[PDB]
Amino acid sequence: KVGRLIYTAGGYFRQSLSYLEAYNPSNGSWLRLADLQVPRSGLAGCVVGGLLYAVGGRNNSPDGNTDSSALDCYNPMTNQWSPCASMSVPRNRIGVGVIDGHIYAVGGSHGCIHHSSVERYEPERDEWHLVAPMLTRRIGVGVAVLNRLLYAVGGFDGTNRLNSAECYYPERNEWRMITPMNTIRSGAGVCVLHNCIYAAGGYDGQDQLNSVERYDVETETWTFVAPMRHHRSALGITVHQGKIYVLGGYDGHTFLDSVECYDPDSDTWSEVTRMTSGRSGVGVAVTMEPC
Ligand SMILES: O=C(O)CNC(=O)c1cccc2c1-c1ccccc1C2=O
Repeated sequence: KVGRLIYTAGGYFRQSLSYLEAYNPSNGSWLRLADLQVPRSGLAGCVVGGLLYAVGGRNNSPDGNTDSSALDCYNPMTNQWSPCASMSVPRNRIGVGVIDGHIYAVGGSHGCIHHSSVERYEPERDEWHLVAPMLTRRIGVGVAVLNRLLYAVGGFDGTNRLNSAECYYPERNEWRMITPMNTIRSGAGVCVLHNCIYAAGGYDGQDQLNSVERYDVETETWTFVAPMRHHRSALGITVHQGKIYVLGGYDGHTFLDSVECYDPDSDTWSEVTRMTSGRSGVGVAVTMEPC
């Protein structure tokens, strides 16, 4: 369990960013690691087999906006990125979850197209294949996995921001709606902790949110927990050692550098560190420290 860092890849501040930086909760330090090959915001991160994957996003630059179909892999042992097979379609504002060593890429946008499509990557074969699409088109969708079921939460369908959510049952290759959230949220941070799917922050169509709610997969209810100190949309999120970490985002005024940590035992958030610069739209995951 020792030696794991919170990695943050990419993001947005004025333009899309190539940064890869890693935070060590055990000593408060940050390390700057190898830049992404292509800057990207609105991507997702995940880890399989100790390797960090950066999935989708968009490169916003002075010279254009390019939605990404890319999958790239970072090996902490070498501090190098390597390209993997690309997805079937570009997916900005994507959601990603891992089931049994396979990466699921969910939703996202390609220009004015809002995807319902979903595809699954097999690292051993370096191949993607499409699976059943969601029941709803969703960009800015939060995704998490609990008990080998994949959840897609909230987002924006091209016309409305969503409080709806749905679950994918892999053995049936089928999606079903679950109870909707109490709050409409696009660009929330979605993760799993214990028996619940958390949705933190986001944008409800009027304001960036500090509220946080959790879906108990047994009781099928959404319950609010303590709110974050800061309102934030387009935040990064992960779980490490039984606590939720939220990173950056936009509060309606500033691109935040603050990282807050949720302790479920006390139902409290605390500010634990700051990123080296404020940014939104990062991908985040946890794996072993580099070199
Ligand atoms: O739709 C979503 O999911 C979240 N949107 C927002 O919260 C949002 C709303 C109005 C203006 C802006 C943003 C925003 C979010 C992230 C980076 C920059 C901006 C930005 O200028």
